[PDB]
Parts: sequence; C-alpha cells; structure tokens
Amino acid sequence: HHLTRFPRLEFIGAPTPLEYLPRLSDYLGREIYIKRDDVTPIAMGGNKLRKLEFLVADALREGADTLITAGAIQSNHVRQTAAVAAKLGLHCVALLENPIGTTAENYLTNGNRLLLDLFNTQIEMCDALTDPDAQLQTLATRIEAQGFRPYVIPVGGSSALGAMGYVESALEIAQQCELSSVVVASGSAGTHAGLAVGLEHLMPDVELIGVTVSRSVAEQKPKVIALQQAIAGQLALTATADIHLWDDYFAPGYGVPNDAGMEAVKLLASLEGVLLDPVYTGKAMAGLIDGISQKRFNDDGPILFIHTGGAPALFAYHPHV
Amino acid sequence: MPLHHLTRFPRLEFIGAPTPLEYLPRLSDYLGREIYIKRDDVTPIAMGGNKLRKLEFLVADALREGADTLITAGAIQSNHVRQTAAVAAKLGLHCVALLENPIGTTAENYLTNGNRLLLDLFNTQIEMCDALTDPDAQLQTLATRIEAQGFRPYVIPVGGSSALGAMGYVESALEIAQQCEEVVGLSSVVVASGSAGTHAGLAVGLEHLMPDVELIGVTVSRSVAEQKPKVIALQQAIAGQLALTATADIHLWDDYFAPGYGVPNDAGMEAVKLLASLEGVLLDPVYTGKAMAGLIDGISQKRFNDDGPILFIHTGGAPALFAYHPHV
Repeated sequence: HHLTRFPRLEFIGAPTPLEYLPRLSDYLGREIYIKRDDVTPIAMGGNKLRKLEFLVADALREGADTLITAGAIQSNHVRQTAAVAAKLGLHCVALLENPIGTTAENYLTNGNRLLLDLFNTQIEMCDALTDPDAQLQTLATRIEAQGFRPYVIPVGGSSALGAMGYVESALEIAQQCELSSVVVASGSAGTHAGLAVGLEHLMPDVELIGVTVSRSVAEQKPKVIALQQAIAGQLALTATADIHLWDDYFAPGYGVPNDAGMEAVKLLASLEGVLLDPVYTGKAMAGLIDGISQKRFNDDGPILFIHTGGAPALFAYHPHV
Repeated sequence: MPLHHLTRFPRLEFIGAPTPLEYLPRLSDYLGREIYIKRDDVTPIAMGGNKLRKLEFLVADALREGADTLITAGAIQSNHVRQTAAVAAKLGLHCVALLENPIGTTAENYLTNGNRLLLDLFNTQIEMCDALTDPDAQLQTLATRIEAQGFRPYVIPVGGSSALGAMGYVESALEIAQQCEEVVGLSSVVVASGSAGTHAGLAVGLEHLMPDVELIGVTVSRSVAEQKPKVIALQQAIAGQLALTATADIHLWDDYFAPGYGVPNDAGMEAVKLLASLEGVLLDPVYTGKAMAGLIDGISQKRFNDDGPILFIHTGGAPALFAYHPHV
C-alpha cells in the first residue's frame, strides 16, 4: 500500500509477461513458469530497471545531474543505469572492476561494455571493488567537488529503495498467477529481498529460493535479511519469513561460467527459444533443475523461474573467458 | 472496417500487447522536429525485431499444413534467421538455415558472435553457401534434400517477405493508427526497406488508416530503381489478399546504404551513437542505423512532404552490434 508513497519514473509500463514453458516442463516432468523481467523496453532490458524506477526518481527529486554506480566490466546494472542516464540527459560515471582476471577481448570490449561506450558512460577502472559503498562515496565527492551534482546508486541498485522495484514485480506475479515454488538468482540481494517481502504478503504458501551467484549461504543470508527488514520497515509491514538460499551452483565464483550453468542456457534456448546468461540466470536455472533432481523444493508442485535478464553478456563471454 | 479480411488469416501469438510508441524528447530537441519511435525492437522472443510480426502469420501457415521444419535463408548475421530459429525451438519445430557471408569478412565476431552465436543455441541446422544468387531456387533445392530425410519442410523466403508475412505489418499499422489517435497527428513514417515486407505491409495499412501520412523507406541494400518494383509487387499482392486497392505511390530513399548491404557507414554509425547517447536506444549498423541516418538527413534537406511529426519504425537489429565490433 505505502508503495505508492514512493516517487518513481515509468521505465517499464505494462507488467512483464508470465509464461508457461510447455517444452521445458515436459522435459523436466515438472510444471515450470517464467517471469519475463528480461523483456523490458530499455537497452536490452533486465531486473535492474525495476530498481532504477525508484532510484532515479529519487535522483531527480534531489536535483542530480549525474548518476554514479559500480559493477564488473560486464555489469548489467551499469549498462541499464547508463542507458537510463542517457535517456534523461544525466551524466553517468561507472566504477568498474575485472573480477575474473581475464584479458579476453570480448569480455573487455564487447557485450555490456560496448553498450557503455555507446551510452557515453565515463569509465573509472579500479583494481577491485573491495568496499564499493566507500569507493563510490569517494568518487562522488571528487565529482561533486569538480562541479557536478552526483547521485550514488549502490552495487546492483540494491538498497531498500531500489528493492521496491521487486516488491512491484511480486504484485505482477501474484496478479498473473491467480504454484509451489519461485526461483531467482541472488546476487547483490535487492531482487531476492524485494520478492521476499512481496511474496510473504501476497503468496504465503509459496517457497522462495535464491540461488547464489557470488557467495555462500553464510555470507549471503545476513545481506538478504538486512534488506528484507529495511524494505518491510519502509512499507510499514512485518517480514518474518525465512530466507532460503542454495549456494551449490556458482563455483568457481562470480562472473565465471560453469558447465551446469551453460547447459541451462542451452536447454532453455533449444526447448523454449529463451535466452539466459552465463553469470546469473543460467546458474539460477541450473539450481532449479538440480532442485528437481535432488527433490530439494519443499514440495513438488509448479515452479516459477524469475528471468532477471543478462543475455547481452552471452556476446562478451563468447568464445571463452 | 477496411482491414477486416485480416481476421481471416490464422496467426500465432508471439508479441501479445501492442509494442510501445514513444516520443523522443532529446532527439526531437536536437533535430528541431517531433520524433516518435515505434518500438518493434521490444518483443518477447529472443531479443525481438520486425521479423517476429511476419513469423506470426508464416508459422501459423506452416502449422496448418502440418509442417515440422522451417527452412529459410539470410546473411550469417540475419535477424530473420535468428528469429525464425528461436520460434522453431519454442514450437519444437526443426530449423534449417541457408547462410551466406555477404561482405566477404573474416572478422571472428562477424563469423561466430551476435545472431550467429544464438543460432547454435537454438540448435539450428546450418547450411553454408558461397552466395544467395537465387534464394527461392536454393531454398527449394535444400527443402528437397530435407524432405528426403522424412522432415516436412516449410520454406520461408528471405526476410520473411511474402504477402502473407507482410500481413504482420498491416497489423502494425493498425496499432500505430490506434496509438496516434487523439495523441499525435503524424506527418511522416520512416522504416528501413530491405526484403520489402515491412515497408509493403505498412504501405497498405497506412494508405487505409492514415491516408495523409507520408511513408518513407530508406533502402539498405538496393537503389530506388531496384527496390521500388519489389515493394510495389508486395503492396499489390497484400492489397489483393485483403480485397482492397492500394493506389499510393511508394517512396524510397537510396542515399544511405553505400558501400552496400551489411557494410557500416559513417552516417549510420553516427546515427547509432546519437540514438544511444540521447535516448538510451540501441540501433544497428546494418538496418536501423542507416534508416535513422536517412531520417536525420531528410530533416536536414527538407526531403519530407511536410515538416510535421515523424514516426521512426524501430525494426530491431541490436544483436548485430556485438557481431560488428570491433570491425569487419
């Protein structure tokens, strides 16, 4: 209810499709549905756009002329922020790292990174995002002292404000489903947490599972919980639901493809004409599939996979590294 | 009323809702004229595009006749082939693609990245040829060999551009008319003109719904002399199928595609950079970049019949950006 008290820009408009996947369902022997948050009208789309609706509205209210964020070279978030900035006539400054130590030309210059150049993003390279919030604040102070009005967007757009975007997706989900499980990639945690708050109130019987793409359960759980509480607090709701996380599917680490993940990509492509990605959704789908094999879900009814986007990264990861 | 026979053709649901029609305030401010964009690049299937509109009718036709295989042709970086392959996968139809290298490039990203990468993901059977000198005959030869294996092939022509395929853009015109209604009085529409189905579909639709609007195709592969009869033939065939006449003159501009099909040019790349930096919109080096360069220059030279609002049809093509980088 209090969701409408938050300023937001319209970047998406109509609710994204929720689709049945008959061929994948037939193959896995389980009813699988997909939330197509990969289909959004801005610069090849994705989940970060839902967050930016709130974050950029806040930016404009604060009178910013510059958006500053951070991510890997192949960040979907940075690409979406850069496109949104260009659309609104805002400057954009991206703080980037190479998280996998690659020198592969396509990772360094193609995919999302190519798009950043098209969007006229000012690029700042750092050796590592060891303390992103801190490093972004340092950068913002320079730019502010330089004569600009920056607005800092945290890594993956995952603040309590940004995460409102995924409380919003939860409303679409609830509307469109009128299910036993929901599966989503859990990275910077805004998507997971927002969905957790929304689904708790809208679909309490449904098990929400985050498949981690960068961290162990131990490392990831406190982050998702912290966001869950902050979101609930700002909406004047209670959030008591357990956070469920599966960390078996991201090795050897963030932004490195693995076989299970790339095989998930091939499966969805060949069976459904759907495009996943090597960093996020492929790994999450690999988790979904294994959850079936291992009978890992609370019960064995329909599963909703949340497609958070990421496909432009296919072109940066080809042919390897 | 006049486009009612369109109801008769069976068609599949690939798009769902009408695609967004958006004002471009920053581009409009720069160009000194009201620019709107029809977002046909924003469709739900495998990175979208205009070809998906045609496939709705072509594939419905294939299913009706009991086909289990789709066969079509294009460049290695064809958007059509990629969209055909994606649809085939989704429907559990087999897909065979006859590909050529139209520009003689050895650049690895052209050969293996972009649309061509996606083809492998959709399990497309790839069939290379030196050139598409006679695509109708080459597709038919391939269909004979495919049929010998026991498949039931349905041949989709280059770009999905038959009268039936073009019905998708008659439908697009209906959307456009409804979307502009009481919101904007369009003076002009710009679309890239390639295999001609999109242009022809729009020509018939717009003649009957928005008769005063000037439709302009920017050629991406041929001169006016070569392209114009192709568009007209389709236009007349589309009108016939709908029990309508189509008396409108087809308008084409061929100044914006040199040195040739699939070869990027400066004006095209500047248009791509302009749309990206001003509107966060991604065009492509083969089709939309060149069409936009046409629009821009059309404003500059006052080539349009009337200087009112222009609607640019975004036909898609963005995955090729990754194939054309860093060069071909």
